Amino acid sequence: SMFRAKKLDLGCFTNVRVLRDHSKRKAFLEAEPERQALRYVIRNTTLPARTRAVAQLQLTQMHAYTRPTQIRNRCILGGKSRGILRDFKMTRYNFRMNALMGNIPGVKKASW
Amino acid sequence: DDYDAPPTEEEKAFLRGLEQGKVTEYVPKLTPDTLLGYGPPVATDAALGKVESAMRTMRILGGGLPFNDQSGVTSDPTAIKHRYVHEKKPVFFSSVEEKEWVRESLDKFAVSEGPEKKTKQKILETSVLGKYEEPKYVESLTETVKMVEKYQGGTFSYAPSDADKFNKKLNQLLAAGLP
Amino acid sequence: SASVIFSKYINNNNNKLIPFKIKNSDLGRTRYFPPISKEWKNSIYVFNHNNLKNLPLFDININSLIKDYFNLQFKDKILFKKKRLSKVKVVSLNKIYASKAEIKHTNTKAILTVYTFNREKISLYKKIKKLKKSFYFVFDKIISFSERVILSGVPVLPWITESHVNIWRKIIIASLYKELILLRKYKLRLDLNKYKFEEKLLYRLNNLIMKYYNKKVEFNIVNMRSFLLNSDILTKILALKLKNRNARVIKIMDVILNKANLPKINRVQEKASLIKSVDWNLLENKFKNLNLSFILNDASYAERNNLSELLNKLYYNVLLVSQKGVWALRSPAQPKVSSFAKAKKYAKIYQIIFNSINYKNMGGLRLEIKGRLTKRYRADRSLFKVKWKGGLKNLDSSYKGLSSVNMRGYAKPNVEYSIFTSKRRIGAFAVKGWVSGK
Amino acid sequence: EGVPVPKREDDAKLEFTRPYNPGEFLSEKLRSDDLQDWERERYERALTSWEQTPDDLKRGWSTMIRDIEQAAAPLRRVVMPRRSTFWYEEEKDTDLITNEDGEDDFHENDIMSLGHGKLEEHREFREYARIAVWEMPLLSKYAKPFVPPTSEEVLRFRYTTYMGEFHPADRKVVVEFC
Amino acid sequence: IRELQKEFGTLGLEVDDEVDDDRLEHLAALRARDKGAPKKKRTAPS
Amino acid sequence: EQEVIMSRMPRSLEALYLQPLRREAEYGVPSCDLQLRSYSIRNLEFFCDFALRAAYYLGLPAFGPVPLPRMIERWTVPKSHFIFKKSQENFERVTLRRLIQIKDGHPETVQLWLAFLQKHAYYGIGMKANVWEFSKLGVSKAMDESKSEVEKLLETRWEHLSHVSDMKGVGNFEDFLAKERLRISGGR
Amino acid sequence: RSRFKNVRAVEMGLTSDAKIESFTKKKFAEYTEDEKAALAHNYPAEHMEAIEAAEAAIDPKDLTIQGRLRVDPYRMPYIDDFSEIQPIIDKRARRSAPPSHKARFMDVDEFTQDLINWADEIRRGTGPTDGDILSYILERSSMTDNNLQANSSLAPALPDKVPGVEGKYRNAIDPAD
RNA sequence: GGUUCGUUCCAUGGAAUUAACGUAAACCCUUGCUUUAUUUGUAAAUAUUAUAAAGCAGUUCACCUUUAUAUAGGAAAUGAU
Ligand SMILES: [K+]
Ligand SMILES: [K+]
Ligand SMILES: [Mg+2]
Ligand SMILES: [Mg+2]
Ligand SMILES: [Mg+2]
Repeated sequence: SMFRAKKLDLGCFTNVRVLRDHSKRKAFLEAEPERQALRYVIRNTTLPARTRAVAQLQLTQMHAYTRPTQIRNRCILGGKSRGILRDFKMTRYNFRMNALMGNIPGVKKASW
Repeated sequence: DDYDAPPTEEEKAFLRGLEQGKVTEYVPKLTPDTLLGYGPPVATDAALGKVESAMRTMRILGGGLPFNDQSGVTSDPTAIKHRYVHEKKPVFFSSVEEKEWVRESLDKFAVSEGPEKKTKQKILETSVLGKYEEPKYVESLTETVKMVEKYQGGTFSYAPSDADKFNKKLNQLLAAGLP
Repeated sequence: SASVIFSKYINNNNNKLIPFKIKNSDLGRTRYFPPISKEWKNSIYVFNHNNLKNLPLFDININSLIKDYFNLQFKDKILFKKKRLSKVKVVSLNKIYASKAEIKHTNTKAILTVYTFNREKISLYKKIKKLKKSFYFVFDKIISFSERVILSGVPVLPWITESHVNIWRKIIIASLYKELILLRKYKLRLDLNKYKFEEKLLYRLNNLIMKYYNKKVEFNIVNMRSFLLNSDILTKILALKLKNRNARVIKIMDVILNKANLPKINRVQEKASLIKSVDWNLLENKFKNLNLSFILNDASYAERNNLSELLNKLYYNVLLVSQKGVWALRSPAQPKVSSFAKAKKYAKIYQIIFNSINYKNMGGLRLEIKGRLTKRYRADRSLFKVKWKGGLKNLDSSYKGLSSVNMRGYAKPNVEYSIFTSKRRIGAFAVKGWVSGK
Repeated sequence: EGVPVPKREDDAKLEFTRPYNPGEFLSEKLRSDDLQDWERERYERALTSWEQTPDDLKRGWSTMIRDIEQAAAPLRRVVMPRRSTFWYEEEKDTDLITNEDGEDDFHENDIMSLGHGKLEEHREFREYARIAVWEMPLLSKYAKPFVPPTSEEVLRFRYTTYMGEFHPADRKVVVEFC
Repeated sequence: IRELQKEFGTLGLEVDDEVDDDRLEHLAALRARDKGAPKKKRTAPS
Repeated sequence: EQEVIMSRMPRSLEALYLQPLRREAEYGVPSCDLQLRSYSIRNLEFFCDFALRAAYYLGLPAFGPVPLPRMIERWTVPKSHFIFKKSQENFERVTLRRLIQIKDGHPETVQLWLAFLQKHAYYGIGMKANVWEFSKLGVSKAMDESKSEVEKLLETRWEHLSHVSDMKGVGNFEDFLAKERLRISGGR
Repeated sequence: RSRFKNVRAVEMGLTSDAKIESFTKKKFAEYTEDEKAALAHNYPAEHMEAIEAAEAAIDPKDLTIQGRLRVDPYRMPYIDDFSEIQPIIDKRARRSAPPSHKARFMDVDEFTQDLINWADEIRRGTGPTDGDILSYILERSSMTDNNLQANSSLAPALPDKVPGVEGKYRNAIDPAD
């Protein structure tokens, strides 16, 4: 909740989980170097055993929004998360209807 | 009695000039200056390529808009005044005519005639001269800080600010794991 | 000497020489290549695909932004219109109808195309044109009658300052207030309709749309004469008509179809096929050896060496007066133009360009309405009406047998399909519309 | 706050409520209600000139404004919509209501949208043909001939450009020497 | 549209928000038949 | 006051109705590799001829257009937004591309060519050029000695940028460009 | 070695190099002093500098060894100098001045002054004519921009009778109804 | 009533004449051929794999059989292709 911006900054299809996944992408952008350091100290077997156990405990106290595995692409037209095409940021269905209308550049009905 | 006379031949001939258009002139003009700003920002030995990489660095500071010297001279003075006054960031004008249009359209709004000296040197240093910081070679592996700089300095993925967030946390862990 | 590495890129010279072969097989005429911007709304290719995944969404934001920009109108307090208070939502059709935008992207700018049907000018221009011509002739006399009296003594000048001109202007307004307002009421309403297509107001909209693509946007607004030559404009007019509770659905469709005139056609010749025969007039079959050496080396006719003479016998030259063999040029601030630009006659040029354009004439029309369109406020079954006039077929291929280029892999190049969704007080309904070109 | 209420406090107050003549107009202005002292002399001197005019000229002015009133008569007439009208069926703006006669007829002066795409495609061909005939020849005045590399030119650098695009791979420089 | 109304509102131009104007008209109809939303409670249930 | 019968039209106008002429390369060393791309062919096939003409006037011997293997991305999506999976349909996005290779061309003249194509670029086409140039050893010295030469050519171009004295919104100059170049390119 | 083939040059009899020159001087001869002067008298200076530079760039020896005819589907279907900008077949020209962001619509007071200033502008060559009142409703500005004739983005209109469209339609609705 | 892969085509009916959609045609891949282009693909090369833009091609010609004389069909590794 503390990561949810008090002023909406989304211009696409807004949703409960769309706004929740956008707040996770910004939290990780600010903590990637700091999170990449803890992951580097945990794997460096040359550092003291205490330095690795400390860096290992701090990485557990990080907020869930900071974890990059939480990020899941969603549809910018329907807010779904299942069947999203990375090249278009939409579900397989929305891609079809827009591809036939000509809204997606270059796409073409395949026949061969 | 409500009758509207059809358009006369004189009126029709007048509408054509507006809708269809008239026979205007066209003066061919092509010099390296008219092409300057569109060239390839390559770091070649030819000065033409280096002068284009220094202009590309001015467009990045000015907002990042392409070089368009053929699509008018208009702009948004309200947004250029805020960026120039309240944000204190540079502004890039594709032509002198676009600079004078922002002046005469804002009530007593003055812009600087070119950048400052310190800003001209910062541009030529990295974009043209390309003065870098050679990542030194680390022999021993136990040198954590010296080895991290080696990697951070050998990739444009880590920006000067990202390398700070990393080193801040790193130094905090190394110091917190000692007797 | 030369560098060693410079020689490592010279030995690798296995280039295949251009043979300049002669054609011994008859060639047919190429297909009709329809415009490229009509396949996808955005005619774009970017090497970094991060500038391409948001266009489908910006299309909706820009469309709603252009729709509201052409609907701009003065505040009733600016023209002294005396707004009649009515909470009811007005449904005005005499406005500018815009279609979905088509953008031509580059790495420098974007050209935005939108077909408009200006119905507000059809009424404003005629209304203001009713003002008798004497109004302007009589007004000119008040300017001379008032200068000989107010700006003069006993019944521009050096002893006439500007302070007196101010008082002299209010006297004319004091007597012609109720009249100058009427003229100003129609003058501004017409100019606003005129500036929407000019840079006086299009430069403000560009600043709004420039925030999406990050490039200066050039406009290519096309003016449509009839609202039936575009499905986007057609499906919206019919939609605004059906939104009224008392709208006669089946009747509003017939009045629109009745306005769609189809060209006279011979159903036999129209459906008759084409026999495959060599066209010896084509520039490819005329000269089977395109090399100027053989063509000009007195092949058949003598002293046609001049390349200009050869081209004049193949293309329609505009500079020539007689139309062949004569380019007599006169021999011994104003606009910089040639001394014969006015002599040039583009009479047959227009006939060549527009004859090389297919799908010009309207030859098909189909309207479909579906949804809740009843009159009473209750749960009732859906409704679906269909009306059509003409055919949506591609004649050049279905009958003549010529090869066509289908858009997006499946769609026909001559049909335009658009859908408009609205809602009554009882539910939603859609209006689908097709329009084909012969 | 609360349930929204309408905004009916919108109206433009007309300056003059009735047609004033130069005499009556100046009288109300010279009434000394709100005006500068030195400015009151200008209106005063103006009123003296008007009253000095003969009655015949004053009569002409009065009849002149009535001629303009009749000239603007057909412009403020409330046109009645046609019985079976199509565009003014529910138009509440009496200003745009016209006869509607011959407003939808086709004068054979326009092609379909699909045709306008092939027409604009020609205007672009001429724009390029105009450039290839008048601007291209000027490129030869600034061209330079190729000279083979000397013996000191041992390196061969490569720089990749995207022609006005920002691509992360436009920063690599490839060199190859023997 | 709000930023479009403010860009051209300085010239005396007006454009109706058919989207928001429709939302407000529907909410008014609900209150006419006593179907509107209740009063937002701002205290714990007690 | 006399009529002169012109024998022919200007060569600039006649050359517009002939196949684009090509200069002959003496050595045949590639100096540029322009790769054009688009989802259509009529704009790509046209601009290819327009580019070969500009290379002839600049004295650059061009080779092409070479049709490179078209790139085909395929997607198979269900026609329905729900259970009906037994019926799907195939989509694709074919990328048609060409290659114009220039040989024995002056480095600077190759840039005027690439500058001319970007100013008059055709809509719907992407471009990527690889420029090759020979140079001597000791590049560090060369790039420093060429500072005064570039400082003169920029004398009249500094008027483009303007900022308040001691711009504070930029902060760390090098970090600004790094994070602003990402915003301009959208992530990278 | 060359880039092309001489197979098409030996048939016409251009084996010798001297014989190739006789084919250019006789068929690709440059403009004479008279033609040059006569050609420079009709075109402006800027249009002539592009012709003098073309005849120097395109050498006649290339047109003889590789000069071919254009049969691609993008060639122009007619010959023309393309010197000027035509009304219909060319994109609308943009030769006007930029607008004024500080200018606003004219009120009742400013509207009259502009109308008066127009009565004097036309009364400087009775009263306004048809060509004057018509140029006042469509070409006179209504804003405080000093009568600016902005450059419009409206595509050029088509002829009053589009070839291929005219001569095929009959009005279904009769005005007498 | 015939014929056709086919409401295809022909003939005919003391009622027919026509329009739209599907169908057909056309389209994409593939096949032979012509021209174009030769890099990042090709040993060489006078151009022949590959790459890919456009154009041509079929049941076309030959042979056999054939109703109401109107519309056609057959033969399938030993006619051409
Ligand atoms: K090679
Ligand atoms: K092949
Ligand atoms: Mg309730
Ligand atoms: Mg029958
Ligand atoms: Mg089929």
